[PDB]
Amino acid sequence: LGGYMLGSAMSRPIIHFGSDYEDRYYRENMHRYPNQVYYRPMDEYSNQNNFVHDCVNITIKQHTVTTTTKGENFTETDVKMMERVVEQMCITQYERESQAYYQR
Repeated sequence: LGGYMLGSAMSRPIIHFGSDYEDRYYRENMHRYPNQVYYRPMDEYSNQNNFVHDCVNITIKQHTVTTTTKGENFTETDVKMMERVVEQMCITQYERESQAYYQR
């Protein structure tokens, strides 16, 4: 996992899991969860959600791998929480640079 750059940061979004505890558990700890995503400048092929799929996957996985070796045992919930958040971040990132392709 090289040959990629990291965009600006965006405000760690509070996707609701349907239970205030999951919301707050994340929230107080939201400093731990990622606030940026791996992307490219406009890429070469642009997509609604398939971009998000891989943009998320790589960013999610880059937590999941490292965290294991930084002595932080992350379970399905420490990933699935993050997943919704990284999905947002990749949506936001796509929409944030692709918007300005129509303003050049």
